[PDB]
Amino acid sequence: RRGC
Amino acid sequence: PFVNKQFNYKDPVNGVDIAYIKIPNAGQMQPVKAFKIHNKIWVIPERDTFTNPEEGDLNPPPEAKQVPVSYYDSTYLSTDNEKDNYLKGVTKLFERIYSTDLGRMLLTSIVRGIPFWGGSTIDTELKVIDTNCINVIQPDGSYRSEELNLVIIGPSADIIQFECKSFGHEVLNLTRNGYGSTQYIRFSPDFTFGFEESLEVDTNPLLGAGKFATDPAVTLAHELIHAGHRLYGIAINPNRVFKVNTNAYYEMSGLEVSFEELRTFGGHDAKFIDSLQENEFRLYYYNKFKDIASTLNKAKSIVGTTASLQYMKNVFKEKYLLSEDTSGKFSVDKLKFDKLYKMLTEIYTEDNFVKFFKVLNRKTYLNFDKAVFKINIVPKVNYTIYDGFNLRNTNLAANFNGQNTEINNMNFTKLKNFTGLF
Ligand code: NA
Ligand SMILES: [Zn+2]
Repeated sequence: RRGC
Repeated sequence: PFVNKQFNYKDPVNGVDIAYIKIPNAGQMQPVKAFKIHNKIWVIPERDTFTNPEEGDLNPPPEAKQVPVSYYDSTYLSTDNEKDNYLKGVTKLFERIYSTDLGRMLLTSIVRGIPFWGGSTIDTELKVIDTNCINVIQPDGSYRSEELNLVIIGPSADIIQFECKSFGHEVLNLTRNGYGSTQYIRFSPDFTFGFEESLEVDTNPLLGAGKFATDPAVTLAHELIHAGHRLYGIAINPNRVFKVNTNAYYEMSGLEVSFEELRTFGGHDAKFIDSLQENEFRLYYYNKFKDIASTLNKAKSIVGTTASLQYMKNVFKEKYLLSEDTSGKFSVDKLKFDKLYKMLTEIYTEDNFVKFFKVLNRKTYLNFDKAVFKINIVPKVNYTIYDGFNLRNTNLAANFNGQNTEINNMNFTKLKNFTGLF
């Protein structure tokens, strides 16, 4: 996942 | 090439590598057209409304309720032309990844990482777990079960929420018990993220418009790294997080980042995981591998007829790099385990892929996205296997000019700004  | 065939979405189904399939989502679904691009790896050019029957609505919720970093478009990937471009884009990224030694190493580990056959109730028989398979419609219209390791599928409602998804087990935690499970990566090669060249700006939620574009190959590689951890069942429990204390903006909001994400990014981010806990995890998975070795020792018979008992026991001997004594029992060698564990967790990282691709990229996972761009990497005049956006022998070859959205503006259309919305 990419995140913020 | 990693993908020996240049598939076209409209190519007729053959029931082998181009076929209508159904996935084991424990629910009902109409078959979807899929393409097998490499041994154990399939691509489904559809929005993912299947792996999670509760996320089958692509329609954008009310404008009033929709978090910061997200992008909705219920129509994306609904036409044959889009699916054709999606297939070609995903294929191109696999080739870009495979063209590097690191990518070749990672993809090889992924193909060898067949999910463990631990779906039997009797410890004397080896049986496959059906959720690590897909049902392929054969030419005669009948379904046949095929084991696979990886599926690349389009995103669900939130187009930019890329992630690895896999079917769980009633009792076994397949991604954390060494077994492994088929990985479904929600991903799109048709969009990318904008970041900033200055660290102080990139890690600040109030600054930057997203001057540079992330190379989609890195984004896919990031997900493939997670897939690698999960296929070997060594993913870190998402509850194990780092209470970010190195970014005032993360801190003021008490944001936490999982160790699994820090490990995957690598570089200095990986250092936020203390030695004490790293040792804990390492020992935990070493023991899990030990259990797999013992389960294989007790296996006296095999269920099905897709392979011989000797073949499957050897398949996992190679996957887990187990040792075999005079008698014929398997055991886990400390050196070999540490080498494999280290390869999957420290060699395969986002930071290392950046070094191999020679691209500009976020310097840390602990930043703030600036924007999302629409792109098209299929045309060679836009993106290549060898150089990504920074095409050699052109004005885009140096200084990451190809990723510079201001210089190479014809290759990026900003769809949404995230800055100021956190
Ligand atoms: Na966030
Ligand atoms: Zn991630």
